[PDB]
Amino acid sequence: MSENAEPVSKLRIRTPSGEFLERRFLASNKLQIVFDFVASKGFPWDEYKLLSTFPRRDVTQLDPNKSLLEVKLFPQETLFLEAK
Repeated sequence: MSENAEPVSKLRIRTPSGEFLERRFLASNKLQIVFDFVASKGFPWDEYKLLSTFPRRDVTQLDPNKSLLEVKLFPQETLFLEAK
C-alpha cells in the first residue's frame, strides 16, 4: 500500500507477443530504469515504443532523467509495447 515509506510503482507492460512484464520501481527514481528494464527483456527503446493509455502517450518520448512520479507513472499503470 502507501505510507511515509518509499513510494513504489508497479508496472504491467504488455509485449507485442501478448505476455506481460510486471515489475515494481522506486517512484522517486529516474524513468531510465524502466527503459533499461524493457530493454533488458528484448525491447530496446530504439526498436519499440512504450505506450500508455490513460491519456495515450508514448513514454519512450519522455526524459529518462525524470522520476516516475514526475512523468505520472505511479502507483500502478499498464504500458504497451509497440514496434516502430
